[PDB]
Amino acid sequence: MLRRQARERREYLYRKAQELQDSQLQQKRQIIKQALAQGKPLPKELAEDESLQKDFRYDQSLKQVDDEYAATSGIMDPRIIVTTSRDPSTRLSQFAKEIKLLFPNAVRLNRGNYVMPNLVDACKKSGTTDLVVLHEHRGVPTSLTISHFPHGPTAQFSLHNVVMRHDIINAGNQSEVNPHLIFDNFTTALGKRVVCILKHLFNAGPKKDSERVITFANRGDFISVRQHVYVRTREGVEIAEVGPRFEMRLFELRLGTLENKDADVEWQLRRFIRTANKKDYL
Amino acid sequence: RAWDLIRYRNFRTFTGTERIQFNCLAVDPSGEVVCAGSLDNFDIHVWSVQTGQLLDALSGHEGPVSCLSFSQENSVLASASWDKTIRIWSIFGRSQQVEPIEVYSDVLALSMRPDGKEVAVSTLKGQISIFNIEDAKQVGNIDCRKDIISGRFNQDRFTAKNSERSKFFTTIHYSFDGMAIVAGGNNNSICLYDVPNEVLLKRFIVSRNMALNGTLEFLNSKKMTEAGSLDLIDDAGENSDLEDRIDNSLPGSQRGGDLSTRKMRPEVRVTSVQFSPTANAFAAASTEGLLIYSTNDTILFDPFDLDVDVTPHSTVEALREKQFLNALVMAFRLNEEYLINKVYEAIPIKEIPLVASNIPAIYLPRILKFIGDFAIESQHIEFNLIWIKALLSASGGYINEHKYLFSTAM
Amino acid sequence: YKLDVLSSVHFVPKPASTSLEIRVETPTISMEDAQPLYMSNASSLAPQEIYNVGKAEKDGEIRLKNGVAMSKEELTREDKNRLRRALKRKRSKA
Amino acid sequence: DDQVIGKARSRTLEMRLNRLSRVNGHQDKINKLEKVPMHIRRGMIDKHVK
Amino acid sequence: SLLPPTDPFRRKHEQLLLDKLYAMGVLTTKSKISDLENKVTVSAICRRRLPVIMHRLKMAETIQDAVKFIEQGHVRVGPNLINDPAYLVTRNMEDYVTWVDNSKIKKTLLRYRNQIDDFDF
Amino acid sequence: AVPSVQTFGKKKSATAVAHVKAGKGLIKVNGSPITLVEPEILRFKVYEPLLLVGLDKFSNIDIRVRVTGGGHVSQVYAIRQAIAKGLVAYHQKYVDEQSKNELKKAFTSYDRTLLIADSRRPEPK
RNA sequence: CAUUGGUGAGCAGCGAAGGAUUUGGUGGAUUACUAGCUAAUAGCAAUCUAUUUCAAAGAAUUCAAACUUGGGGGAAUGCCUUGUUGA
RNA sequence: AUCUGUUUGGUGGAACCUGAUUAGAGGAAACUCAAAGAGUGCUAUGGUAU
RNA sequence: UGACGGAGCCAGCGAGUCUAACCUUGGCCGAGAGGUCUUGGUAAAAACUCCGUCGUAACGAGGAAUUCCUAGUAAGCGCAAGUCAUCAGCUUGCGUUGAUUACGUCCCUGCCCUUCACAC
Ligand SMILES: [Mg+2]
Ligand SMILES: [Mg+2]
Ligand SMILES: [Mg+2]
Ligand SMILES: [Mg+2]
Ligand SMILES: [Mg+2]
Repeated sequence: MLRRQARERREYLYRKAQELQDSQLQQKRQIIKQALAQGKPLPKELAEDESLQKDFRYDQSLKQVDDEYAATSGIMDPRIIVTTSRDPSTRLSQFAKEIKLLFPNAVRLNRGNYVMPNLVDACKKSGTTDLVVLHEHRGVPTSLTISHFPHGPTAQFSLHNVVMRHDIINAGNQSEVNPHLIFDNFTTALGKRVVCILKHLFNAGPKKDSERVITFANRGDFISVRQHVYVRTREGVEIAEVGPRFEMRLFELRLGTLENKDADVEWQLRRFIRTANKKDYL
Repeated sequence: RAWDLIRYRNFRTFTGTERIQFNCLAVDPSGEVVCAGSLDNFDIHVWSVQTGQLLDALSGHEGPVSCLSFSQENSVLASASWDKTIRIWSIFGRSQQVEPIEVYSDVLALSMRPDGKEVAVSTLKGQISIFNIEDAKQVGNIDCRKDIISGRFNQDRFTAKNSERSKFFTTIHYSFDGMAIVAGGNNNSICLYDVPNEVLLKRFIVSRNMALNGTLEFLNSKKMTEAGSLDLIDDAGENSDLEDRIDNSLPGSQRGGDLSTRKMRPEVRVTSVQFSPTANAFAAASTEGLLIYSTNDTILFDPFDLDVDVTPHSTVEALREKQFLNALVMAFRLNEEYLINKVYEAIPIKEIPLVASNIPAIYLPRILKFIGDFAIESQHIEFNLIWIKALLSASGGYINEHKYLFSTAM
Repeated sequence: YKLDVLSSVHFVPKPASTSLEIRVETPTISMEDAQPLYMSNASSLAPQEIYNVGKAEKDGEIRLKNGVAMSKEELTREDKNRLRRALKRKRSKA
Repeated sequence: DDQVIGKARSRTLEMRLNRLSRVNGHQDKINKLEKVPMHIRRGMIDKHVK
Repeated sequence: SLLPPTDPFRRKHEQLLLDKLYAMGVLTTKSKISDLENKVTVSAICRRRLPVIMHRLKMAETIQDAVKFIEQGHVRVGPNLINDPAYLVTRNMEDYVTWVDNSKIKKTLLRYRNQIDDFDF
Repeated sequence: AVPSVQTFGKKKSATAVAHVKAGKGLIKVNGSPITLVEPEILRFKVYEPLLLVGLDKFSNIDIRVRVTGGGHVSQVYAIRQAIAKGLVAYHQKYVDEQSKNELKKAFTSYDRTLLIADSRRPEPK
């Protein structure tokens, strides 16, 4: 096991490095294809590259979701573990339960004295696809980190204006159908990356008449999360909040499991640069 | 692939999603669930026989799954791996539980007692360890490394004694009685151990052919030269016919192709062993073929509770005096087949129900074995059926209480 | 073949594909190898395979997989409605 | 282009690629006669001219 | 290659041949189809031989040294000892290459780090 | 050279290293006699191997055990496991294998933790 | 204080005209023991060869014969096949 | 000095990077056995042969 | 299932020439700036084992309702770090001691799914 994971990751890192190099050659093959179809003369560098023209003959017959999810996207449903920080207060335990109910295939595991390297290794054995850890401050959730196994990525979020369902009187019980997912206003390449991470947490192929909808709405990089149950009426659709409400803002994203503090950082939040407030990345 | 023998059809075929090779297999007693393990996946796939769908993929091993087996009674699944652990899965039931048991070394083979209460595992250290499933604690251990006979190959540069090539048992199996284990590996020995006392009953040499590579512990010094072993010199050139001279061997192959592909001599090894459900015999697959060892000749004299008064001569008068029960019991005490046969056929049909009820409980397993061995090839179909009817009616309750003592006989 | 033998047959399985076979009804003995013994005598096609009760040949008649046949003249109006609804459900699931 | 198979497809692609190259690629580097020894090449030319 | 570019048969077989070679380890990458003609070489197959793979895995200092250990019966792939220095190790089998349990080599490794446990041996 | 074997026992973070050599029945833990191991309530725990197989076997060997890490209880379990493993290893290497088998049988009959490490690895459910 | 580090100086104990370490060479084994040579239904073993030659038998239109080549592209002059010119 | 801590020389050679090499790199013996390279010495003298 | 004192002894995380008070009383030097000293006040591993001594206005373990929890889990104990968001009215890690009770049931309450052999 441990050897294979190390070997596989090294093979992946090598593959990515080659692909970045191979990007230039891929563009060159596109120019050759366009010229042959349209008839325009080739550029000088291509016209003089005898090797590429020969290699093009074989490569003529060459033809999305992120790579880590590509293997199992839509094939195996995800398996999720939702845990918390050591000695969690009561409110975080209730919040952790709500996150467990949000995701259909989530399981709530108690973190009393579990060591973080031991935690991931136990989860990797049991086939867990994703791990969620929650932090709190005086019984108010503050952070949420999502780690995708076997080799990342790890996305860390900060939760604001959290309003739990336990704060509602006579709320009732949730419905646990495969919910419909709404991802609105995710445009940048990072935004697509964030959407892919959050999308694969849910089971594939919700029923067309499923009456539960989860929406992640990006509004100035503060991703709003809402949960609703709808009824299609004769002159429109009416919806009702099920909760919880919270706004989650990405502040880190690393290529590795949350245990590995050495994982290469794909993106971080730079708060002190001069033009920080000007642009919104998501 | 599932085969139906009554019509010789591949009535169902299962396949994993991730394109995984399968090396071990185990089938539920109910014939409704099939599970297979791999050397490439670390997971035990499970399918439903009736529908063919993949029920689930059991995970938890950190090494490839080397073997599997279902309990005939309890229906638990016991799996072992090169992870140096054994896991008991309660897949049936509302709730799923896994109970891992650690071992000293890698596990290569596993056998389940017909009771379903214990499991024996052969490790790479050369140890057959028996564990109790319900308690998940060890109940015995058998050393095998000294027992195993392994031969130096012509190509090795190291002695057989220092050789660690095969000093473990890659397959094992219980006797249906539950008291004996027969083991074999990539070696020149089939060892039969007795579980309760942890002793080697007998050892069998698989082959005595020097054409096979692993037969001999000590090689002739004359073959060694400055050039090397004379056997390692390839003499294909001398062969008169072209098809003999041509060499088609791939440089690095070891298994999965024709002998010509190897370029090296076949190696003596026992791929698998099993006991006979119906007779006191066991079959061992090897390179030469399936060697079947049986006790059918039974030339041995193995009297049981014999005394001075019991004699082959003395038995005959008990027939002449019409004391059939005393004749029959005395026949078993000598345990002579020819005498038991003589008494068996001389008893009149009128007295069979009388005698059958009065046979001592100790000798009931023996007679049932005899009738089973005798009836298959004997011409007295009705007479045996009268006997079988008499015994089962008289001692049906006793047989049910002791199932595994009477399993092969029944 | 050459690559598999070279790698000691530690290869990776090929993509699964679906193909059609034609099974010809024959006595099971013929499928066996040649020696003075046979181990089964049944036919190579199961009874369902020989004849499966299907749709009624006559339009008025309604025939079900259980073998029950009802001609529409027999059926009461409630029965006619009930069977029509059952046909609607059976079509919908397919 | 879809139907053509065999040597014709290999020769067709090379002819198309050379034509596009001649416009911009320098004459020396775009086209290079395959190396053949002296005595052979005069033999091929003499017969071909014949 | 000579088959027409858009042909489904061409794309299918070429992809199969790329995956098979990559799994064996002959091909480092599966991206470009030209690799079948450019990057298929005898040296590529040789580098997957057991002596070289140990050297890359640092189980030996040099290829010649690693060959000697195979002939000495110190090296196992899985539970099977191997004395043939031409064993072609696939990518998945490369994880199971290890010293024999009682090898003097294995004792030196643990002794050098003061981690030798004589119960195991 | 003097015949000697080395073994390890581990319980949580407590690790014990036991050297067993030919000698005169000198058992020590951290440079002190085994009788002084604390806490006294669990002292017999450390004695469990010595009493199971009999002191006669130890009369011919010296055992030196160095313990580090963990708390009191984990250190006690590390010490007992190290002593048992070291004794079995010494009987394997420099005495008959039959005695090795008898020792293993006795220890596994009493408590298999004396030989196999007890690792309470987490299991998600 | 501990060395399960090296090099030494000496006891206890073991202990019959000495004890220990390394090493060259040959012999017997490492598969189950019916004898040597030749022109072999017998001679020889000191060989003959001064009878060792004749006789008889013995020749597929198979008059076929690379099952034997690393991949791609060619091959002037060669070689194979087919046709053709003139004797 | 249970003072101070820079420098010189010796011991040792983690990471990164660069260069060369690669059936890893060496060492010792000779009246040993080979395959080659350079220079040097020798009247090295039939222009048509007693 | 106390308090006081003494003794014995056991962890794992953590290494930026970087790590950390305030307000006063006065002497002397100095053109000044300031330098040095003097002076009072304020603020700022544990568990565990053994031994010895004493001794059993508000509040004495917290109602009704309601929430959470299945193994190195609940609970108890301390030590570190503060890692671009949050956090010091605190947050996150680290080790130590470590249980009881269930691991069945769909009876109640919710949520969900259904209407290629042999045998059925
Ligand atoms: Mg707690
Ligand atoms: Mg705390
Ligand atoms: Mg906290
Ligand atoms: Mg349950
Ligand atoms: Mg000698």
